[PDB]
Amino acid sequence: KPASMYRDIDKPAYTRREYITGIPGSKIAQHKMGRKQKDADDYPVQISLIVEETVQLRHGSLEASRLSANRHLIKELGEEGDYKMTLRKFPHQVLRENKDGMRAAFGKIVGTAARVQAGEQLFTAYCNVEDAEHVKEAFRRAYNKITPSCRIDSSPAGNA
Amino acid sequence: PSSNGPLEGTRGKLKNKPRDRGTSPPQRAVEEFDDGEKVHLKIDPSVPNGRFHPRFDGQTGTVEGKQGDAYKVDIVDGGKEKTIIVTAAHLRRQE
Amino acid sequence: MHALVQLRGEVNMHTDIQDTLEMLNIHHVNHCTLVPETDAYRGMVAKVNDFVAFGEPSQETLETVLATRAEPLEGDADVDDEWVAEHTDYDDISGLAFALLSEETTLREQGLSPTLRLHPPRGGHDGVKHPVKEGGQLGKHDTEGIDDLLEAMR
Amino acid sequence: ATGPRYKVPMRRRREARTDYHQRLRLLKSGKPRLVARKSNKHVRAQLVTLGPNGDDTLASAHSSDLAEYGWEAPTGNMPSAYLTGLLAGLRAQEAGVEEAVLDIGLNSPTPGSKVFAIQEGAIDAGLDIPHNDDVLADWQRTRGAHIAEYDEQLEEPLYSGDFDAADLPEHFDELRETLLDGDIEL
Amino acid sequence: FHEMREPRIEKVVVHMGIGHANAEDILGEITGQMPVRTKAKRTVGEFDIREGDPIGAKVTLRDEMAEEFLQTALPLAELATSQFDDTGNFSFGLDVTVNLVRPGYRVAKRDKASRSIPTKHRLNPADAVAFIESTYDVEV
RNA sequence: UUAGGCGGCCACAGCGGUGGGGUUGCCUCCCGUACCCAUCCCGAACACGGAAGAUAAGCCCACCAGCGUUCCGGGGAGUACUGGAGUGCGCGAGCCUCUGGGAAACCCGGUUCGCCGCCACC
RNA sequence: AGUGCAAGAGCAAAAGAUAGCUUGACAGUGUUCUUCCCAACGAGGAACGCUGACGCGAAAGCGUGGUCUAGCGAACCAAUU
RNA sequence: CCUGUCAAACUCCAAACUUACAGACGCCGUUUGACGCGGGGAUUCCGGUGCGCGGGGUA
Ligand SMILES: [Cl-]
Ligand SMILES: [Cl-]
Ligand SMILES: [Mg+2]
Ligand SMILES: [Mg+2]
Ligand SMILES: [Mg+2]
Ligand SMILES: [Mg+2]
Ligand SMILES: [Mg+2]
Ligand SMILES: [Mg+2]
Ligand SMILES: [Mg+2]
Ligand SMILES: [Mg+2]
Ligand SMILES: [Mg+2]
Ligand code: NA
Ligand code: NA
Ligand code: NA
Ligand code: NA
Ligand code: NA
Ligand code: NA
Repeated sequence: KPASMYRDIDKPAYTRREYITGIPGSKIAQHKMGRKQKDADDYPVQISLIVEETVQLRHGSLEASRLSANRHLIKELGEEGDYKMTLRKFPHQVLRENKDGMRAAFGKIVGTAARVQAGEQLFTAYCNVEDAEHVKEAFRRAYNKITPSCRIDSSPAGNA
Repeated sequence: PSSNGPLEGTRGKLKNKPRDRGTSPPQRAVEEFDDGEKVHLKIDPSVPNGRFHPRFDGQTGTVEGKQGDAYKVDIVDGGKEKTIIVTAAHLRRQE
Repeated sequence: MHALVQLRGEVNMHTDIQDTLEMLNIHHVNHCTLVPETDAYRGMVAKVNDFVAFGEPSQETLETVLATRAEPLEGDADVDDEWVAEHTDYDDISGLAFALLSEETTLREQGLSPTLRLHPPRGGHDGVKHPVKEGGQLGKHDTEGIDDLLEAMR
Repeated sequence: ATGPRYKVPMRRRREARTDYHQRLRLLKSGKPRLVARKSNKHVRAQLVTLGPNGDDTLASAHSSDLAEYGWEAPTGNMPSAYLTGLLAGLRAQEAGVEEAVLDIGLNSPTPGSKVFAIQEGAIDAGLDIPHNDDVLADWQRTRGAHIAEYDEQLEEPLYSGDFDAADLPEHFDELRETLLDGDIEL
Repeated sequence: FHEMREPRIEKVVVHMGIGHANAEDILGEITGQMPVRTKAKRTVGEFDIREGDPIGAKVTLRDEMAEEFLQTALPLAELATSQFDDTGNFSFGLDVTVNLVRPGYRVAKRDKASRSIPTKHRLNPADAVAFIESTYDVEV
């Protein structure tokens, strides 16, 4: 189903699992990638992917983009390159679908999504000044798999 | 409302902030008011008896005599005059 | 002491906003009233802020308007120096006006209608869809801003 | 103590000095409380009323200010208790106080105990206080008969300081006699 | 200072935690006063479902009654370190427990203005071993 | 208040900690069970009787801020949110301007180790 | 923690626990709120009195069933006091 | 210890705002009698739209 059915944040926050049952599991494989044993401060360059519009990103989307990003780094820096990227958001918002007409229309649980406020950083990578262009290219691919337009903002790094 | 009992929708107003928990000081449960005195009506979450219907929490009536130990306070619900049986424990002098 | 001029009609305005304008003695578009600068009054004009034009007028200006648009509590009688003198606690318009701005008295206490029914602004006004800081004619004005308006509605 | 949500008992409950559930039942009579308290060497009796900022003591008596009338004996026993209550009752009567309810604080309602004694004396001073005669000690034990008969099993004076040998419950009669007189300086 | 600080025996409780008694007879003779039935709480699979019901007995001794029991009880045991409480108490054995504390302990046992005893004024295993050890026997 | 009793507010009073204080005064601990009374067993407690001793507890006095709490400064912040108005912007979601209000977290620095009432009392 | 049962709420020298005693889960008649916000409407419910008779307690006092909000039924007719 | 996120049926916090009563100003009433009381007569109990806040629903 299209994200057009879920990308907006207008329904109430629906997260209380003590009242919701049958919630599908998340497809997000992992939130922390690269060398997770190392610290983010051990890196001179910090680049984040900032969402420009407030929206809801379905878990299949977070995974689809997270994957296509890290996969690029792995390919450019090796399965053990010196970097660490983080998907900081989690899909707490439960999604329904009314699948009778509008009678007893409260939908059934079909998925989950993360609510991101515009300006927030969805992804954050940490690398060495040399790999900065790869991490930028990884993000250029990641934002092509989520609803909003984004900014690839570089934080610690005045090595231009 | 899914039901229409008296304590419906009172979760907030009839509950105490954790710190005000426990038995209340006796001083105000024994206060004496004189006919004509304006008093504020607020149920004390810790005192079971002498209460009035929650809807009236917030009203400011006028004492007009008593009944037993409880006081009879006159109030105006919207445009309707009502007399409320309530003990001092749930009353404070206006001003 | 501020001069209040209603610039937007009643149709669609909140009832509680209309009721205020009424308590301030204004019941028609282009009607003006002189209000003291007190806490109670400030609350009122703040509430009317989007349908009115207010500000402190200069002594002269007030005079021009009192001459031109003031009226007795009843009747046509032109409120001029002579009228002022024979009916008020002052000698002439300037005297009355000074008392109004200094907030020592009101148009009622002197037997005058609380409302100055002005004339449409000659040359037009700056629009009733925007405030003064945006080129509109709504909201608070400069003493010079208010005067230009009052004078055009002379 | 632990966090913002932690509940701290009222000060006088922390100090384990006031039973508030009882204080409430007590204040309900709308009368003045006849506060009867004890000490190892002394016994106190106060007549308290409610006040805007705290209780008001209208009249009181302490076993120590008993000697001021002749009492040459110890001050932490039944005869001492009765008398201290009587004196307070008299001062109370003087102050314009007529009725009262017995507040024995954290003490136990044990029959014949000293608080009840404090209550009897106070009652005898002409003060109206809800009571129960058969919860009071028998006249003699009030006089101090039990102590004399204990000194009887002597072999060693029950009293160190020199105040009689076989003791004198009479001194009690003599002191009560004194208080009951209408010339005494209250 | 020392006097109102030197240890003393408050009570020696002797009990038998059977499970359903006929043993009360021995505790009475071994101590010098009546025992006390011991009910249990919660239901147990060990056919011990009955909430309130005889399961054990105990005797709380104070003063001489307590010493005169120790002048024979203690001997029948080999006191050790680990066997000591943090407050300076200890239990050996038929159970025999000995409660040790300093003078004004009534402060925390009375009704009026009661108060818990300041740790500084609380007893210690060391000070405990000492006190007792200094009375017809050896430590560890 | 050279140590007490009854309270009000009910943590600004809690938690933890340091120093000081009592020969016939006070409170205690303390000493002791013939009695009133008492322990489903224990004068432990409760109750009663009492001063040989003590200031080690408690308590009272002086003080410490590490934790908890109260209030204040500076910063976060006139940010977030928001009552009134708009032929302002935006495909839209939504945003902006004017007017009237206005946080929360957190950081840094102060404050807080109770205040007050009645009574009795070298 | 416990407090019979939803959920939310109340409670610590207790509203919980243990023990003991007791039948106020009493008769009669009301005031007030609720049912039905405002704003009329029955049964039902509750709060709070009084009269009478009682229980417990030293006493103040508490007991108009269960800590609070669900557990309820007209006229006609029958049986019953 | 450090590090990454949330809540219609969470809350150590906490608005704007709504709301009881009272005072003040304003406006109103005392020949236009308000506020209130008693009585006669209704109509009405298919509503719709914009804006703000919503709940459901891909819409
Ligand atoms: Cl009510
Ligand atoms: Cl006492
Ligand atoms: Mg709510
Ligand atoms: Mg006219
Ligand atoms: Mg023209
Ligand atoms: Mg125009
Ligand atoms: Mg010392
Ligand atoms: Mg009840
Ligand atoms: Mg039929
Ligand atoms: Mg029948
Ligand atoms: Mg509302
Ligand atoms: Na169907
Ligand atoms: Na995109
Ligand atoms: Na409370
Ligand atoms: Na038994
Ligand atoms: Na001391
Ligand atoms: Na009814």
